[PDB]
Amino acid sequence: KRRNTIHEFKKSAKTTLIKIDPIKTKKVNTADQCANRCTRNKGLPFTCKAFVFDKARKQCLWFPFNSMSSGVKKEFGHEFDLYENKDYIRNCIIGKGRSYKGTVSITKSGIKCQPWSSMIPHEHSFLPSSYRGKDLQENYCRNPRGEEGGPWCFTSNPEVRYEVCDIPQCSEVECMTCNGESYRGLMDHTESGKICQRWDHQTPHRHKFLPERYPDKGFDDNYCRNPDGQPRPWCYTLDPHTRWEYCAIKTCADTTECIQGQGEGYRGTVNTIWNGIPCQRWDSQYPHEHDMTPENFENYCRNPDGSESPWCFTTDPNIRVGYCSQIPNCDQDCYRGNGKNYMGNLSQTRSGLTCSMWDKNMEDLHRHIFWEPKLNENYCRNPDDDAHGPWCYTGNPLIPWDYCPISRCVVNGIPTRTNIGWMVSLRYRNKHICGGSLIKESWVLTARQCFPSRDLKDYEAWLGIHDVHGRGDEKCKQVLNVSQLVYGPEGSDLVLMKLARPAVLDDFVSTIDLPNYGCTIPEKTSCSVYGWGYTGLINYDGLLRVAHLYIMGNEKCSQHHRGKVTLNESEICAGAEKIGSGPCEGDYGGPLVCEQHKMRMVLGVIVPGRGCAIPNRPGIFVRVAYYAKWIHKIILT
Amino acid sequence: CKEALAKSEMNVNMKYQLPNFTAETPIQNVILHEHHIFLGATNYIYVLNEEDLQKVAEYKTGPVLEHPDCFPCQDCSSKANLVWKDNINMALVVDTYYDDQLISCGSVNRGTCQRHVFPHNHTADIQSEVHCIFSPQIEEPSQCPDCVVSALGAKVLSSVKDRFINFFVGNTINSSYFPDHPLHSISVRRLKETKDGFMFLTDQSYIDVLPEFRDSYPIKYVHAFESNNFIYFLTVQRETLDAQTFHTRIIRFCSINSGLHSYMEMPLECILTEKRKEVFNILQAAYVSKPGAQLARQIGASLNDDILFGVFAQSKPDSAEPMDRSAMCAFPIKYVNDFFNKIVNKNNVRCLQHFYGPNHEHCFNRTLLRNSSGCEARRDEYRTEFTTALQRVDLFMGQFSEVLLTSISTFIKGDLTIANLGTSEGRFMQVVVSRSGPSTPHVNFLLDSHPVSPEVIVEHTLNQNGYTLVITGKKITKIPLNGLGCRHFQSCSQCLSAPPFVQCGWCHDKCVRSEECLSGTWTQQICLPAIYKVFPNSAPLEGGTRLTICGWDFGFRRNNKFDLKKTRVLLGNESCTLTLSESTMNTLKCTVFNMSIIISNGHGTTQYSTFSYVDPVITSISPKYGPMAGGTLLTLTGNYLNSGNSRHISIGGKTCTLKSVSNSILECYTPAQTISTEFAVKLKIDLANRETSIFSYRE
Repeated sequence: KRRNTIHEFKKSAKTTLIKIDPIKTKKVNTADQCANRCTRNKGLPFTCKAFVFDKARKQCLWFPFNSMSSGVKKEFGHEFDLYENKDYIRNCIIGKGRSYKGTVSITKSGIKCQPWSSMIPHEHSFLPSSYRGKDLQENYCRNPRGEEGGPWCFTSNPEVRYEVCDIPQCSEVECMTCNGESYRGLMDHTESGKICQRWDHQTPHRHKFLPERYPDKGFDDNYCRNPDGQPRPWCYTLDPHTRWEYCAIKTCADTTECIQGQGEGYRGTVNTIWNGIPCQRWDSQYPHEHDMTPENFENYCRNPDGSESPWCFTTDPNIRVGYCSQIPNCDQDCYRGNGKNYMGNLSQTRSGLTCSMWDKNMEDLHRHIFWEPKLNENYCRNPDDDAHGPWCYTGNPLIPWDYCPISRCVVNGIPTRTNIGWMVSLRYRNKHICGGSLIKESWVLTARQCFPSRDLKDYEAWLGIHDVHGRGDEKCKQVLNVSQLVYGPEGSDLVLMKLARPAVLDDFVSTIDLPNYGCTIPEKTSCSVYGWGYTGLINYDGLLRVAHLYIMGNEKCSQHHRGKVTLNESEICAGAEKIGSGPCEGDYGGPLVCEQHKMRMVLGVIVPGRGCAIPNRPGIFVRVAYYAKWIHKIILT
Repeated sequence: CKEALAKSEMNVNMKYQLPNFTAETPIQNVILHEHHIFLGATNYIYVLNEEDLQKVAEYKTGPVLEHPDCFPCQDCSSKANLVWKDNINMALVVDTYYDDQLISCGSVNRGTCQRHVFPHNHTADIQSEVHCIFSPQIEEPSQCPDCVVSALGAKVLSSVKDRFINFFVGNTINSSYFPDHPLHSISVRRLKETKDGFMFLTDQSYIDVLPEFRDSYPIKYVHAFESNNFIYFLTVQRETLDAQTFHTRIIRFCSINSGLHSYMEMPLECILTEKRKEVFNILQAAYVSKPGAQLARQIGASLNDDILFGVFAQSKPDSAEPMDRSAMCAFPIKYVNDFFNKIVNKNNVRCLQHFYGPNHEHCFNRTLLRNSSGCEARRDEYRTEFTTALQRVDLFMGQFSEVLLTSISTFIKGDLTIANLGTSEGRFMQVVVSRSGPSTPHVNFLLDSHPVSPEVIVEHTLNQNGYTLVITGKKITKIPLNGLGCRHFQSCSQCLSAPPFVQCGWCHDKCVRSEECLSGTWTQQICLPAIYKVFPNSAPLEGGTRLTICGWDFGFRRNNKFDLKKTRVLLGNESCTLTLSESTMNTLKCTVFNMSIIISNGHGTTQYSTFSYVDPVITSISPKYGPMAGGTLLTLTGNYLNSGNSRHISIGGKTCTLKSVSNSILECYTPAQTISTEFAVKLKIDLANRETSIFSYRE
């Protein structure tokens, strides 16, 4: 007929075997058919101890040797899969042990077995030729007839002809725990002696458990498992008629108030549901019988099945299951901008790093700043009363301090006549993206919204150019790699760049001075913005383009927005001269510079928002003075 | 009797005329903005009045002529050759961050979208401005940026992050159409300030299935929303590359302008488990909202803790369609977030199947810092696929397990919450939600043959003026959430089961609002028992026989339950027997001169004056002679022979087969006896022993 026997094989994943001193390959779609061929008597002239298949190869190859055979090399081959004969691995007895291949050649009496090839001193040794595929080895004792006694061999001792070898059963080593799911052993035989089908298979049972879908539970070939929390493991029967059967295993040898998890490992003497109705004991099936029994694993609210909440059957007959949902499970500032007002129990930073050793922190802070002469080590509380919120020193050599995250309450472009070195062209993917402002010999600032990537090996800085790629002045353009970028405080949306190597200053290139921290701007104060970005022209020659800007307060902006934006002190509003002109795409991070009397100085940073220069609509920029002290603190690095 | 009193329950069908509007073509999406509701329908777009329910204006993206050389918005009017296809709007959104704008999207035009503006003086014109978001990617024509809408499946979420408009789109696409136009299953399109195109910020800004499986592994996105700076997607797919089954999942990722950094998927199942199990695989509709206060206790949350409600239907065996069997299941955001972050251990986590591939180096030896990292954006991100699913139980306990729910919306009223269920047939209902027990539908009427669209809009201003907009087939309807009427209630129990916000009260004959009683006897606290029928109406003070009492409102009125112990039945001074096993709030059984019967439930009492005190009597039989074989009809006569249930007429212990029983004449055929002599006949009315005239045998 046409049968299947791979259910008696083992299986390993992503492995293959190579014998250095040796076996044929055929194109077969089904590896199961190959395993059946290997078991099927006479199918292979050699003694097929193992089989190997690759789905990509679709190639089928049998090995007349086991992984235990000497001189074999295991290779971790993803496409190749191994199928071992478990009989050689069984090393125990199932039933009569008909197909026993154990490498045992001794009797209970301790006399060496008579070899099955030599008929001395006893001549009933024609069996090596009588029974094909029964694997009676040179001297190891088998059960050629499947006789009830077990593996018996002839003794070289003359007086006794044959004696049954004492070889243990398989139930001897496989013990059992009450939960059952923890157990993962070698039994693949049901309680009635049936064999568990392959959990990888879908025949003859189209069950639910899929080993790759449900790993971590030992969904191996046929070894019994307890997926549904039964008192014992069970498996689907290889018989199509029998749905499933239990596995016979002997047993092994040798609480709080807060809720951890969903109550699985939790035990609780509380057994009152949110309705206040108590629950009955596990022995008392009243009112309606409950399947669970103490033998499977009081009148308490436990979780035998591991539901979301522990459940106990209500004394009310109508409600089968009641969940004690009142159980508790084990699981920031406002108007105080100064962190001294709140004792922040937080050892973390905004970047997520832990803090540093507060002794060296106090030492370095006092040495660096002597503002005033307390708090606890390694916590969100700060001594400096920083307006941007509480912070904490960090152990990172690159950055020694970071804020701790606690909540607390150019369109119509006119080209520039000359070149200005305050601009920095953000070069990523070998092209301009955004504008940056140069503060120090090794410091630039721009908007956070100009960094698609968080790495640095792709970005690039180009400086000292009047055109988009310096098409005019190749003699003085300079290129510099980025060494570090730092995100600004919460909601700031500003980033600071220190380059791989500071650029020596020159007439063209310029570093820019910073605003007075407490300064305020008069209304209608005209200033300038510079950009390479989108201007709406038919052809952008890439030349630097300048525009003039004028200050307006919260009001005129708000009515121009018709209440769209509620302005904040973090923000500065300034609009054009009733003409259509302003920053657009490609100009993000651009600087707005103004002078007290003569020395011009940056007041704003171009930030993306609310369209490109709608006529008679002011634009919004950052308050550089809103962070100037914070920049002065960070410049310590 | 039970069916004879079918007038007990609420009349499931009674027609209402609601504010409604009919469409010429099927409608796909709906948008509400400033008392104007925009309806994208097959090839068309409409604007509808909030109160007037009148079409202010409309515009046609009519039958589409397609040419293989023709681009989505290049002029092709002069083309005299070709397909004649039809665009349908899967992606419709209103944006107000920049300007009052409508972004519509057609199915056929390479999935390209259009933009429309509103003047301030007239905030309803849409034909005034038409704008294709079609930017020619001269830089990299390998990827089409503005090619967004997949014709097979689309789910679009628009948001404002970092002062940019971001579109998280999940697109279901077949492998066949990929070479024609490159698309990505999940992508984030960020709007240019010029409003003329989109840029893919980076390569890791999009995630899509490997090309080989783009024919298998069907992933259909059904919902998306935002919470706690996370974008969640509810979508269906196979259990595994091999399972061929189907189950829905939640997808979370961190909304950074760059792209999806922390990408997590987790499988969701809702199961009906009983003492000593049905699993719903396919999500049908979803809606996130704030919870009811009683539900806040019942699930352990605050009045602001956002909860997601999902309609789950069991999938066909190895198929994505349901068996018309649906349930509703609730999921707090806090619990799912915690399950994503902390509850799941390390080794259960796996690599993405469709993205990573099993035979690739990442999920070979890469792990997670789950307990020490949340939403952190690291450049070498690790896409994770949890194998541990989250199970929840139907709060209706399968009250709709026999029917399919096509859509769902939610709202709250005081302490309680009401869900606006939509039935597969199109039977819109409103039901109060509670873990206490199954809830009677205070409205259940059938709307249309077509199924209710998953597109549903809710609104409740001031917690007084409330209404929902529901699409079905080619008609949209505005149904107020303030109820419709109390008259449909046909029992005191049903009338009182109504929510307080609808003024329902039994006016001694039927449920009605307080002001509408002419008799002024409006009541909302007691249920007087009502008798429908009594079987039979005649029994002696000692004679006892089965007595069936059909009626309504017999049980004591309790909040949810209706007890029978708080009831007595009396025959005047004498008390009629109570058989609580066969006695319900609906039917009762008793086994005991005209007399009345007084039934006093837990609230009231009612008298029934039809019972009478009689006793069957016998006058004569016919004939008196009969052969040995018997088989002779006895025209037995008498009075009260039709009182009581049953009669045993037998001779010599052998039953005289009863053919007809009336009040005046009885008929039975004698059996074959054993002797031939003069014998009498015995009659039984189960207690009234009666002898009759003797009947003589012959032979």
